Amino acid sequence: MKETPLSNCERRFLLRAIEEKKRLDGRQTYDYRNIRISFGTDYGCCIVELGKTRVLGQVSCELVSPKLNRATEGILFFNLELSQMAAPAFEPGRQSDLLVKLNRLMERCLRNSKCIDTESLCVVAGEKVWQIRVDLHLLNHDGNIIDAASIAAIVALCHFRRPDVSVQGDEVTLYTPEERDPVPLSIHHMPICVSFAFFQQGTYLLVDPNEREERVMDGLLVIAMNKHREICTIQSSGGIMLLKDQVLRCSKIAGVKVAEITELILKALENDQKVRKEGGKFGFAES
Amino acid sequence: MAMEMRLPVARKPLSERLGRDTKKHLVVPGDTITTDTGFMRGHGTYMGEEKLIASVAGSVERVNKLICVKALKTRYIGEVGDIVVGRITEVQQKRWKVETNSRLDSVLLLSSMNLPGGELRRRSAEDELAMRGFLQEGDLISAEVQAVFSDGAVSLHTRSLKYGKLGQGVLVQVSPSLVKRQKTHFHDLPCGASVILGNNGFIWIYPTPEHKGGFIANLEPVSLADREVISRLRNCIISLVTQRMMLYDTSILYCYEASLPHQIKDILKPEIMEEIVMETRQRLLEQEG
Amino acid sequence: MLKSKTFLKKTRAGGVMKIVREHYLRDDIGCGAPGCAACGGAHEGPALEPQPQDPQPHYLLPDTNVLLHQIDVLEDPAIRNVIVLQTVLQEVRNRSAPVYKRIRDVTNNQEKHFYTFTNEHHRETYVEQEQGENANDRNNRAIRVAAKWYNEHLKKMSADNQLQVIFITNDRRNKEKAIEEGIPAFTCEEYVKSLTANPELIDRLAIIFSEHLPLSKLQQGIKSGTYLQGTFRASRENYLEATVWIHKEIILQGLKHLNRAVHEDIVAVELLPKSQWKPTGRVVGIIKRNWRPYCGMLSKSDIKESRRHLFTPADKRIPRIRIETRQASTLEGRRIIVAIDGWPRNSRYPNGHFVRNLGDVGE
Amino acid sequence: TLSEAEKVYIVHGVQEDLRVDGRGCEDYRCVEVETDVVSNTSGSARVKLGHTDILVGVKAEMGTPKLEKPNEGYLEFFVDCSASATPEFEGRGGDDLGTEIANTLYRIFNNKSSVDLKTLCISPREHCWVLYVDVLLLECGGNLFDAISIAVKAALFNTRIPRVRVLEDEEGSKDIELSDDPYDCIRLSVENVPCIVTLCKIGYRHVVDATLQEEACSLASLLVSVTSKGVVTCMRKVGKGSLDPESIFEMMETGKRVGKVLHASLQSVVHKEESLGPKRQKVGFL
Amino acid sequence: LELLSDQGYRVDGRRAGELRKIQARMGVFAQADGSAYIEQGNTKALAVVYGPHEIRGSRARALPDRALVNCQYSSATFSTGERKRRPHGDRKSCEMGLQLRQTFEAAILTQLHPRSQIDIYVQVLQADGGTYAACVNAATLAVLDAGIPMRDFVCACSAGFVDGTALADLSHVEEAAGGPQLALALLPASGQIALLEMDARLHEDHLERVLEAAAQAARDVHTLLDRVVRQHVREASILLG
Amino acid sequence: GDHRRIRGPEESQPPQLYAADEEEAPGTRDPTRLRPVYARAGLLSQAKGSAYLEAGGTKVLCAVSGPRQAPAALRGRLLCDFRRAPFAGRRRRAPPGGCEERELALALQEALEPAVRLGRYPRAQLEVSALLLEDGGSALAAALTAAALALADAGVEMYDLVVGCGLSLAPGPAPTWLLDPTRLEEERAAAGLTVALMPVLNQVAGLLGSGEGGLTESWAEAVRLGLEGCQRLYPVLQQSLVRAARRRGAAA
Ligand SMILES: [Zn+2]
Repeated sequence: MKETPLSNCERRFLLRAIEEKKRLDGRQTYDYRNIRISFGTDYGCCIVELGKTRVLGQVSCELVSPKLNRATEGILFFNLELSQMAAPAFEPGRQSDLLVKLNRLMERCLRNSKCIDTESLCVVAGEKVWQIRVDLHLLNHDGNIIDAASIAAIVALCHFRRPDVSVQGDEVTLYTPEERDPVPLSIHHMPICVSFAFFQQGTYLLVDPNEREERVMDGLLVIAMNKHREICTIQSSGGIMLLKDQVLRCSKIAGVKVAEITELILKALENDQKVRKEGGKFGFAES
Repeated sequence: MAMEMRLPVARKPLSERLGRDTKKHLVVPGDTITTDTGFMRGHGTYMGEEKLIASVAGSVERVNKLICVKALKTRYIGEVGDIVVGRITEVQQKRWKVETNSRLDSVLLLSSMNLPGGELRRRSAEDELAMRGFLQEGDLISAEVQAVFSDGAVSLHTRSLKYGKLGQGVLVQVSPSLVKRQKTHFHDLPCGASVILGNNGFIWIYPTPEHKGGFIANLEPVSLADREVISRLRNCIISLVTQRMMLYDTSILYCYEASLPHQIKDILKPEIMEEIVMETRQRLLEQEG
Repeated sequence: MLKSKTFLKKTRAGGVMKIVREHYLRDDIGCGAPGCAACGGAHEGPALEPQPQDPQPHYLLPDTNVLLHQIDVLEDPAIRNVIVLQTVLQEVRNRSAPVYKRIRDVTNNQEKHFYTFTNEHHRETYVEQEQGENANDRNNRAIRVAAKWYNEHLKKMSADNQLQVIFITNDRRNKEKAIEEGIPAFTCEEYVKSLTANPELIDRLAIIFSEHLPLSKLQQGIKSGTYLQGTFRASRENYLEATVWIHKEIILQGLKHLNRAVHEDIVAVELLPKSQWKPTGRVVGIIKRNWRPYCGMLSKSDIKESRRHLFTPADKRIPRIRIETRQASTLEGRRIIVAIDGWPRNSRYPNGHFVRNLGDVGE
Repeated sequence: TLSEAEKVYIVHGVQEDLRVDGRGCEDYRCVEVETDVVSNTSGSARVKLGHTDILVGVKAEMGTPKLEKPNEGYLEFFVDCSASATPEFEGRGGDDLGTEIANTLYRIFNNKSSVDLKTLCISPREHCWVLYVDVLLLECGGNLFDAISIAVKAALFNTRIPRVRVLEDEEGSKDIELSDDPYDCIRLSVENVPCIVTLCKIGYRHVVDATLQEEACSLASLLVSVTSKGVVTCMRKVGKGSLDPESIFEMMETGKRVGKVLHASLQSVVHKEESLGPKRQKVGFL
Repeated sequence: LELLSDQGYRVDGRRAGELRKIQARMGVFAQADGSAYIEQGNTKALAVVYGPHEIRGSRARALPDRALVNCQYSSATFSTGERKRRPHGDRKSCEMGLQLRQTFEAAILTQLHPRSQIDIYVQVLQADGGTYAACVNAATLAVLDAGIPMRDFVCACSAGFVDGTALADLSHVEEAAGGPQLALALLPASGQIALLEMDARLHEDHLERVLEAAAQAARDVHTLLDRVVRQHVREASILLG
Repeated sequence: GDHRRIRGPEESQPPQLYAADEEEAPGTRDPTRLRPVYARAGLLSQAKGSAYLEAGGTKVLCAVSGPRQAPAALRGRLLCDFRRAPFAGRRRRAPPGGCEERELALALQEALEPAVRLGRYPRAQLEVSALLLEDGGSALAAALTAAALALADAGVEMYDLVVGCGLSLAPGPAPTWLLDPTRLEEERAAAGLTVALMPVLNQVAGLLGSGEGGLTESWAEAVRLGLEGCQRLYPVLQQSLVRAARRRGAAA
């Protein structure tokens, strides 16, 4: 198949409405869309939908022989798939550039920022360690992914629980979720990306761009942040010439945005725990 | 037999053996050419914030009011009368697609190629089918440009019978910025051969005949006394280019006359290359002035 | 200038490879003395002093062993001025962490002029490596070259009626070699004696474990004869008195006889002759390791770069552990729990790993 | 590619014992050899034969030996046919030629008498050396195989494996003891490592160092692998054309002679360079 | 081991604000339309640019407005001490390709070569830190050698943060320590950044420092490169006449 | 893990390597001997041409998927896929391969392009697919011969047939060239060789070799010996093709 071409009418109208600082749906430039965080029945599943963009996230575990360079700390395996239901162009093995950049960015952001404790999840140093993989799947594609993918990975890795294990010497004993209560993970800080889109070589900048705004933009600035104001990654794509003050301002924005998103995530987890502590296999949060 | 190995020696830069201290105005991207009231721009520059900014590495040239740049390495841009030599790449239903050292695929329309003898009536489908059996894919043509399109491509033709398809000969590929823009690229030297010097970087070297348009292939042998000369010319051209000097009748003739003592093979060894080039250059410089 | 120094290394994945690093020989390095123009006059921070007086002027520079065994002879305030090198400091760093830390904490004091001199990155004192010369010899020869250079430099600076440098050793071999190399040289004892200052200066100075037989041989020897299994146990009394219970009560002492047991294990005791007994047993193998996550705290190495950190459990009946975590910033002050993973034949401490943190102490 | 009349010219030239470079049919061209280019490797080399530039890295790693041959180690070959040679190579189009060349290089070393692998064994069945050779193409101007082989040999000659004592201990604890003497690193003999030789047949005459323009003019090419003694390890044939039974013998004899000459010259050159020392400055890509 | 001695020096023997001597060249391979070589320390990048030429297998991607940049990355197996395989096709070399492509499509000024491939190729022979910037700069020198118009030297380099200070042009040691490293590539004439990659955790107020430091390092790299280029152009012109 | 095949174990080593014995050595035999050959063309139905060859423990198929649209540029092509079944040889190898399959494929292509005349098959690619069911000695030669039979059967034009032959070297003190050997004579060997020619016009088409050692004269004797073997083998293939053509005449 193929994506429908973009008419000059829409392009010019968008550029003008930007010049005049007018978005389409009716929001400002420094605003996200209503993001909803919904949970599943199995610890580790989360569907996060911002506006029209829905993304699914599952977290699974295994025990495996670690790699020699790091025989003490475990492993972590990201993967993001762009399901053909996200959009027509997403045939298998065709839109590889987008996959590559997204996956490298997400790996970098979460792994190298040391968001979780790869050490806590050791069982037998040299023989058996955990292996936590996280599979994100793109269901609907309307605009901003990285933010959605990240919020999903984070809600999952904070809403996941391992099968408890006992150990003595080399004797390792795994157990079932019914015999004991699974144990959660160990996070230090939850980073979530923030996407800025540049229009007219750098003059205008938007937040949470829709799909059209992504088609008539020249540049994309991703910025990862925490609630403690700690840059984890920043990336520029699209072949665009920005400056210093622009990234400084974008960072001062990402600060507030990430603080708010984090408050929401925490509220969501609280509500989900409350529900399961009352009978109910769901959990729901709204921006 | 004879085989030889040798370590790599380090270059000797700055070309101090000459000692010129040129009187030119070199530049590089980002450099700001003279900013004045309404100076027109040419190939090798652009504009930014009311400032004429270079775009390519080379020397600047200021014609009466036009500011251009003359880079030192490019691919053949199409002029309108420049002769050219070309290796064919494709045979489309309507025309031939030819490869020059150009930024696109040069084009020879079926209407352009001359016909066997002077049998000129018009082009029909029978000609459309002989379009292949005569000018095979991979062959060579010595043409001259007809025109340049807005997309950059070059449509070329064959004005007379001196042009057309080429015999067996030999060929060299050099840079196009190493052939002096002058007239009569078609030379027939006293050495016993003849040479074609493209406005592009394709030089052709063929033994000179005695009769004096490629519609027949004289796939006959060539006397040793006319292949040794061609090979020596080939190696002399390679020498000249390896030392970054211009290329035309007198240059090649004098490198030839220089490379008689040194045999037909030992004049690619960088030492011999350099001494021949120095001799030729010095004698040109002193004789011309 | 530029120098490419190579050297091999053993990986973490039981492997060997090679490194090729660069080494820049800067010529804008300072001696530390103001007088030496052509090295820089306005050079603040820790630096030497114009007129020293305890050979009255007497700058001095020591060798490694002196730093390692007489830091108090230097930490003292009775001295005023001294030069310190780079190789010396690197060796101190490699051997002892506390000593290196002390020397740094002192170099941070503008008064006690412990001016450092980067000899390795200097165009003159630097000296390459040579086949047939160990690294210790490399550093020794480098220090000697530095001393000789110092003598020449400070010689041409002024009339030499103002300043003179000294080399200090601990053993007389090094000193004597220095003399045969054409320079002054003392030992710490001679110097600390010559000053006839208060006697405070002299006052401030005056295991490889056995093997382990596999479970096959242990089980074979118990049935067949000598060896007998039992539960190992320690005591709050002493780090050495331990009790084995047979499946009778054996006693055993000494870090060797305590061949890597723990409060509750399954050891294969051998019995010692009656010339030492109430009996006295020895350990040669383990039939069943019986461990568990021990709670405790993380005593760190002040080096903020180091990964290996020491762990003190709460029960006095356990040895400290040598873990690998990189955090060492979030944990100090918060009780953790660690699981043991081994005890090879080279370490007085075992090798463990963190499994979870609980909360700051006192809570 | 090229035309038909040029092919006629070239073939009659060969039949006449001349060539566009004015050389006969048994004459290579100046091959610039260099060694110790890259530093992070346990061995390296570079060749520039006319307009073909090859780089070769050699890494001596520690790995498990092969069950069928625990008494000695092994050579592995990888070949990056970088698109920098001709743009028609990419992540998939150069795999063909890379695989071909690697399979050849293996076939040259299933000989058991070329590199004494027994010298590469530390502890049988437990640890061993592994020579990861990495060829890197940067131009393609013909006579590719001969240059690759010469580079492999110069790299082997320039390989310096360190001595290691792997001491066992009970309760599964292993220790490696280095020798802190980068000057005391071992050196593997190459008195048998063979050179490749590519005889392309043009008309009714055979030719060595078949330049591209002449490869396109040919129909068959016999690859021989010779050692300095005179034996013939490998004898392969490549070409979309036929080949007579008698010409094979002439090709083989010529390969023998050319191998003698080539190995002599290479040995002399590399001894020279090893003599000079760091005074050479290692001019590479500058 | 250590990164910043209390005096201000590094391991290699250079302060924070300086970098290692780049030694370069332009004109390695003649069978191409543009070539270069650079060693920014122990690193050794190698670039090639097959010029604006025809598209084959048109496959309906020949942009009619502008040109088609195709840049390929490669890190040789023997680059690092740890041997690796599959240097191409990996999920990292392709990201590097994207990066180089979106830089040079910004700089290379394609509006003048429509329906034409500019094929950039980069091979890294030796890596000791700063592996992307060396490649950016080598490809720049290549482009220039190929007389391809381009707005400005797109000069790149890397910075880092240690002990409350900013380092310029990191090596592998302090690159392995895990500290924040920020690589970038800017166009000096305008002061505009063409690329800004970054990977590690650090506070925000500590951003301007490393940012301006990387910028100044790139300016210095610009000086060195342009001196090289001017020597090259001068020699060539002198030989012409 | 491959996601186009069944989830098996990560690694799996055979039992032989865990055996303890000195395998049996062949001993003596007539060096200029040939194994009994069964060659038949026309086996397969769904293929334009097919052939089957058995020589000792060697058992090879070859099929020819005929012209499939895809001067010197409008010249035919033939792409050959050699493939040994995973149940051949002492050891098991996953179906894909990627090391020696492709080498032998190159060999087949280099030995077939000469015989076949592709000017009469322009703009076309012939898909040759060989399959080695069991390895019992000279394999690449059997594959060459079988592909030749399959082509000649499908009715593609040619100049002559292709006959292969494999040789080995006895590592004894008096090394003799062993003709048409067995997997045992080939794994206990010092050198191996493979010739392939077109016997009418007496021209080699593709050969190959390797050695723990050797020397010019020895290799030359090997060559001529393989030529004689191929000559003595040709008539079998002739009769096989004649027989298949007779069966076709019978069918209609
Ligand atoms: Zn001084």
